[PDB]
This record gives sequence, C-alpha cells and structure tokens, in this order.
Amino acid sequence: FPVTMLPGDGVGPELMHAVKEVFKAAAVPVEFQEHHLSEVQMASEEKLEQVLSSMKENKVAIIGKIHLASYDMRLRRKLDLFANVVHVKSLPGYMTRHNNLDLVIIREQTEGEYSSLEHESARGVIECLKIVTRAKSQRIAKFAFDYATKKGRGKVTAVHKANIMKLGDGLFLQCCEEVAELYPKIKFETMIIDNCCMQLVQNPYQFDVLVMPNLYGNIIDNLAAGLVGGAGVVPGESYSAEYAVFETGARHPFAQAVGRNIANPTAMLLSASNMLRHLNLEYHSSMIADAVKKVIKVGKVRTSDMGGYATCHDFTEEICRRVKDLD
Amino acid sequence: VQTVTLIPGDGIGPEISAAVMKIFDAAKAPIQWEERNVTAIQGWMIPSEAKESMDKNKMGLKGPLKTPPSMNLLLRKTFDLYANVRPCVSIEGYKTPYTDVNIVTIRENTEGEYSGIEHVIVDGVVASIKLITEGASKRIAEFAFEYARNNHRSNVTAVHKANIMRMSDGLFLQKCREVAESCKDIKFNEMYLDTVCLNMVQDPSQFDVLVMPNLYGDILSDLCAGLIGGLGVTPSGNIGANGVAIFESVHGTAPDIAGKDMANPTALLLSAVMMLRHMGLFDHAARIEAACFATIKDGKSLTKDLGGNAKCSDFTEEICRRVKD
Ligand SMILES: Nc1ncnc2c1ncn2[C@@H]1O[C@H](COP(=O)(O)OP(=O)(O)O)[C@@H](O)[C@H]1O
Ligand SMILES: [Mg+2]
Repeated sequence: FPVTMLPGDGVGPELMHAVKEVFKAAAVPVEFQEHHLSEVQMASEEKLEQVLSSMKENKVAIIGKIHLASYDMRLRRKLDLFANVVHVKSLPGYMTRHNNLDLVIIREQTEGEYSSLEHESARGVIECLKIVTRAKSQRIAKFAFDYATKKGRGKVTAVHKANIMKLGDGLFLQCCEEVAELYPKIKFETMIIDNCCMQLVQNPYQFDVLVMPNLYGNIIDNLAAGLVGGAGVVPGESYSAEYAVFETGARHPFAQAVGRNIANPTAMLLSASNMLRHLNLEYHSSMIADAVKKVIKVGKVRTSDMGGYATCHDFTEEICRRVKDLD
Repeated sequence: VQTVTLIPGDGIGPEISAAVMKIFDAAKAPIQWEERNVTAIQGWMIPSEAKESMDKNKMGLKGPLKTPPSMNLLLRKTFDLYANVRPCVSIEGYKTPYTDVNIVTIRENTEGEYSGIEHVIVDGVVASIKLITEGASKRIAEFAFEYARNNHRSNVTAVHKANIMRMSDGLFLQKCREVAESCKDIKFNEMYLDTVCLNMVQDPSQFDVLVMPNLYGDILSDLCAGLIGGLGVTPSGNIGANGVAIFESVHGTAPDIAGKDMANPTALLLSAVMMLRHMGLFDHAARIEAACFATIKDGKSLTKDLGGNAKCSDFTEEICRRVKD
C-alpha cells in the first residue's frame, strides 16, 4: 500500500517520524513516499505536479501543515480537496472542561476569503473579495449530508452570517436548505457564526455535524479542538472525489517546539489510524488507535499539553511498546 | 443632574429598562431619562426626536430591539459608532467552567466584511467585499490603547489573519504596530484569530485587551461571553463621534417571557454601569455594580435564566435594598 507523505512545516517532520515509528512497530503494510511542498521557492508549480502525479497513483496522503494563492490553497485546488472533516472527540482519560464530546466539523476549503483576491482601491483602502459559488456550496452540503447519512448521525447544522452578507452567505445557506430537503431523515438546523461560537462554549453537546464555508471552518476547527484538548490531539482529513489526505484538525506549525522534542503526536497518530481505516486495514487502524487511547487513559506517560512531563519521543515509544504488545 | 437618552426597546426591554431606572433612583444617581423610540421612518433614518435627543445628551441606554434595514446599522452610521467595547468578566458566584476571566474586546465597528457591499459576478458566483482602511484601523487601535491606559490594563493584543488575508489584515496590523510604537507603556502583541479561539477555550486568563476588525470582533466577543454565562450578563457600549456613546444589551428581545416578570436585567444594568463610568459618576457606578454582584453571589434570588426562579421584580428589589448601604 503506497501512501504519499508531505512532512510539512514546523513540527510536521517530527510528527511524521512518530507515525513512521508506530507503523513499523505495528507492522503496517504501508510504504510512505516522501515529497516536499512546504516552503519551496519557481519550483512551486513543479513540486505541485509531482504530488498530483503520485496522488493519481496512491490516491491517499498524510501531510503536515503547508506554509497567486497560498501553497495550501493551490494544493487543495490541484487535488480538488473541497471537503475537510475534523472529528472533535474527547479522549477518555484526558480530562477537560467538556468531556464526552463527539462533533464533526465540515468546512469548504477552496473559496471564501482564502482566495488571495485583494487590491489597493486607493491610498490606504484595501479591498478583499470573499467568493461563494453555487457549485461549491452545493457540493460541500451534499458531502456533509452523505457523511451524516453514512456514519449514522442525526443533525447537520449550517453556520453562516447571511444576516450581513445576504447575497454571498445567503447563497451558501440556500444551497444547504436545498440539499437538506433530499435528506429528510436528517435534522437540519441553521445558526449564525456569532451565536454558534458562544453555543459551542456553553453547551457544545447541542451539535452533531456542522457544515460551513472556509473562514468559519478555520475558527470552529480551532475552537472545537480546544474543547477536547487542543491541537495536539485532534485529527483531520480532506477529501476529493478520488483522493483522501489526512492531517491535523487545528492546523498549526508550532515553530516554538521544533527541535525540543515537545510536540504531542496524538493528533497525527489518530489521523494515521483513520488513514488506515480508509485503506481497509481495519485491524491495524483499530490497534494503533486503541493503543494511543490507552496510553493516555492510563496516565503514566503524557506530554506537556496533557499535564505530563514526557518528551515526544518518550510518548511515542510508549505507544510502540503497547502496539508490539498486541501482535 | 444629567439627562440620558433611553430606548426601552421590545419584549423584555421595557421591563429591564424600568428595572435599571428603579436601581438608579434607589442609588440616588443624578440621572434623568428621556424615553425615545427608534423604529425607522423613510423620506431610511431614525426619528428626528431620537437624533435630537442623542445629539444633546450624548449618553444613550438601549435595550434589545426587534429585527425586521437594521436599526443598529442605522444607529451606527447616524453617530459614527466606530468602537464596540465588550468587557467579559467572570461573575463571582455564578459558576461556569471558567474562572477569573477578565478580557476586554475592542471591535472595529464600521468596516471589514460589514461593508454592505456584495456583487453577483456571474450567475451562481458571489463576491462579498471586505474593506480595511488606514484611518479606521488607526482609530480603533488608538481607542484600544487609550482604553488600556485608562483602565489599568497592561496588554493589548491585535487579533488578525494577515497570513490568509495578507493585504487587508496586513494593513490593520501595520496601523496597530504604529500606534503601539507610540504607546510604550502598554505591552503589545499580535496573534492569529484561529489561534486565539484555540487558546481562549483552554486558558482564557492569558488575554487582556484585544483589538480586531469588525467580523473577528463580532464573533470573538460572543465566544468570550460563553465563558462567563452568556449574553444575559454581558454589557456592551459603542463609542462614536461628537462625544456620543450608546450602551446596550446584546441579548434578544426574549418574547417568550415578555411581561411575565421573569427577565434578567443584569446586562443592561452592567452596560448602564459602563455608561455611568463614562460620565464621571464613578461612585454610583461602583455602588450599583457592587450591589449587583453581591445579589448574585448571595444566590437566594436569581432569575430563571441563571438557575433560580425569582421574578424580575424580586431580583430588582434585592439590589435596591442592597445599594442603600
Ligand atoms: N503537535 C502539537 N502538540 C502539542 N501542542 C500543539 C501541537 N501543535 C500545536 N500545538 C499547540 O497549538 C499552538 C499552535 O499555535 P502556534 O504553532 O503558536 O502557531 P500560530 O502562529 O498559528 O499561533 C501551540 O502554541 C501549541 O500550544
Ligand atoms: Mg455579535
């Protein structure tokens, strides 16, 4: 099973190191092929093609954060990764102010304010264009409802600011309201991003699946991730019609911690476990995920973000010995 | 003795306005009220007696309004309300999962994605226009640094997404950076919006004053209100031109309980406290604010929404006898 790997920015390379080590100890029949897109210089469109080419062959990737539009938006258009899914789920032993929480955040990832459409309209007055199209709003709405259909979920909530951006956000809501009628066995609710963010802090349990355009997904991804423990533990994945690339849920380089063996690889490991599920290696997927989850519940070895003193390497090997203790 | 423009509003508005009136009188506050109605007429604008009142008194207290052109966008243009101040403070003795929260959000109120400017480019393709200007940015940043200097705050954080929106948010950042160089007594730092949201929910005590453009401010102020109990206990003031400022509740009209003596008037009251401090009446503000917090710490008479079942009258009455010290 070949898998495209992009180590990415900041502590990205360190996290792939932990995935690579845990995979070896679990005898994961997976062979990573490494490519580099983050922080390149004219070598831009070349490196993007090597990814698309290996993606046509492997159809599945695992990537760190990736530091004309940005390299991230370009990759996501080049691969058509319109849909991004973040599983916001409590880890049983890792206690926060909101335990037993299980949300899905679905964000559109190819338009909105991430388009880099800005220009100086006069000395000191900058204009910036947020883009909403019918085609992409429809597609992310069908994805969310097919997701909640497949995974046995009850409610899908569309988050927006159509009371202010009546045309653009309005058209996002409209496509959501249209699609919702095709899925009558799924509850459909709408909510203004303002309130939704307050709601998620007071009582996030009222939600199930959320779907939203780009910028609101970047906010809610991070807010909700912080509910269940923060960027060290929360995973993510991005889909095309034929591709699936797995990543962290609240994407951050963590420049501070590079070289200090400090970063928590839980998010990247859990993500790698979902990647294995996507590859029909269910036995390996549930083993790695169960080992990650048990080392945290037990409480002996834990990184700084989770109240402990352990290094990233200490925590990683505790996982490896536990997985080897299963084969 | 001074006059304040009072806009009771809709639903619980009258009840909570009257509750604030009774508390002010009990506290012997030197405040008289000019009641006014701002439901819009067209020639769209607010009624002449509303504007004339506000232009003369400068201070206005405004309850929840019904949503139909929004009367709050109208008020904002009519008085150039450019600075939205929203202090977010843990209520001693109203338990949430968060404690010792003390954050002030300074939100640019004129610009950003709130321009009102959108186009249908071709069928099925909309562009919405975010607008960031040099003057609005410098103005809001000068406001956040004056607020920090006048209220013992030590740190101003500028919240932005200049990595995604390089030119507009970048300009906002640059004007914050300039003003910060001009105010060496306030420690200044920069932080991405998503990163703030990621940390605010984990450790809210790392934040002091935060200044940001319109859309970010509208969202993060309400997130932060979740940390301390919701919109029913959160005050809000808007500062504008010609010394005009309007202090307001930001909760809904709550029609499900209008007129049933059940409403929570803490928000409008805490806003009326901001107002009192804005007018120089520091002693009445502190007594009224002290009387309010003490009623809540005591617990024996909270309104339904904060886990009790006292009427709005009983809650209002305990504050009145307390503020007579
Ligand atoms: N792999 C990780 N392990 C533990 N904590 C992390 C990890 N990644 C991110 N974080 C937390 O999330 C924050 C990410 O924000 P940061 O990397 O400083 O970038 P930004 O400049 O986007 O704010 C870090 O400060 C850290 O506390
Ligand atoms: Mg708001």
